[PDB]
Amino acid sequence: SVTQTMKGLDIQKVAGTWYSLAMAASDISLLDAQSAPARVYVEELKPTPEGDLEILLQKWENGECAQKKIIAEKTKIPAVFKIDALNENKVLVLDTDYKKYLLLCFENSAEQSLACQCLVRTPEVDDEALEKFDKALKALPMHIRLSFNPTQLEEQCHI
Amino acid sequence: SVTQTMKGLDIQKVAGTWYSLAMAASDISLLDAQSAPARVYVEELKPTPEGDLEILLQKWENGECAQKKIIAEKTKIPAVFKIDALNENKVLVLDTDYKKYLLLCFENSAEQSLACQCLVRTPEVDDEALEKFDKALKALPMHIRLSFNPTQLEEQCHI
Ligand SMILES: CN(C)CCCN1c2ccccc2Sc2ccc(Cl)cc21
Ligand SMILES: CN(C)CCCN1c2ccccc2Sc2ccc(Cl)cc21
Repeated sequence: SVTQTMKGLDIQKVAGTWYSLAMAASDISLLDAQSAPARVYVEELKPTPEGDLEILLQKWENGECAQKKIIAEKTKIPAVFKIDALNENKVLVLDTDYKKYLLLCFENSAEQSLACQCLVRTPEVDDEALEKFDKALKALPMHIRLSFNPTQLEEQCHI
Repeated sequence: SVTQTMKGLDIQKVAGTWYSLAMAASDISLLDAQSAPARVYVEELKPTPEGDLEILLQKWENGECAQKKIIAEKTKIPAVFKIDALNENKVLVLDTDYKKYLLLCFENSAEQSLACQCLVRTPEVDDEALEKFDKALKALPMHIRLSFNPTQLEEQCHI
């Protein structure tokens, strides 16, 4: 369970282009296949004026790379947003420098499905951002991790 | 490319029961699906009197958990065995204490497919054996890692 958040977060400053450089999850089944439920590739983060967080992403669904937009609503905690659905889902922002890397996790309640990503601003392998990611995950019950190469990061659905 | 071998290896002492507690590989495609080519679950290591290494394992193939045996022949290097096939495949033993953990890698030539496992003697999560595994992998170009839980380790094909 995630007890690492970004103190002092300014969300407006996370807007723009992102790349899902690596991903990790609590169960193998969340990331194993091409259409696994947590295999989501972030494209853009779009904070709303009201301080909500629109997420633009790609997902492989029935043989193809589909585009999706979801909205995570603000909460009392600056680093935590809620996607109301069949479940209470939370987006947690763990850490960021705004200009290079952002670590975030998604979690529901059930047991608890948890997936986290290291997002970066450019199609480049950032070893320092990846160290910070592994550091964060040491405290979490993860059983699968994937990372993409720069070629893949320029393809839809990282193919 | 693997430049970590077990100095002083006595193979005869690796015989018996093993469990594939974690696995890592150079390409996502080698481990991603249930029937991915490197998704192999070790059952037993059986050194031959002549110093070859028989490997008993399970593999999910066309909807089912199949049993297989393969033979890796000795070489001039005690820690390196060869499986002659369509490719020159090597089994490399990186480290072991014989009684708890064994790290090993499999590699071919092409680019180079590489997969490594942390094997343990019991259906138990060995954090020290897993630290040694991550340490070993730091030097290798891995892009997917999986680890199993004790329930899974007692099921065929870790289902
Ligand atoms: C789009 N939908 C298939 C998944 C949305 C919810 N979602 C999520 C929620 C709870 C646990 C794990 C995940 S994976 C994930 C990765 C990226 C994003 Cl942006 C959202 C999620
Ligand atoms: C049985 N066959 C599907 C795979 C045999 C060769 N094999 C292998 C070789 C070169 C690169 C990667 C691998 S994965 C693997 C994992 C365990 C074992 Cl024991 C062997 C292998």
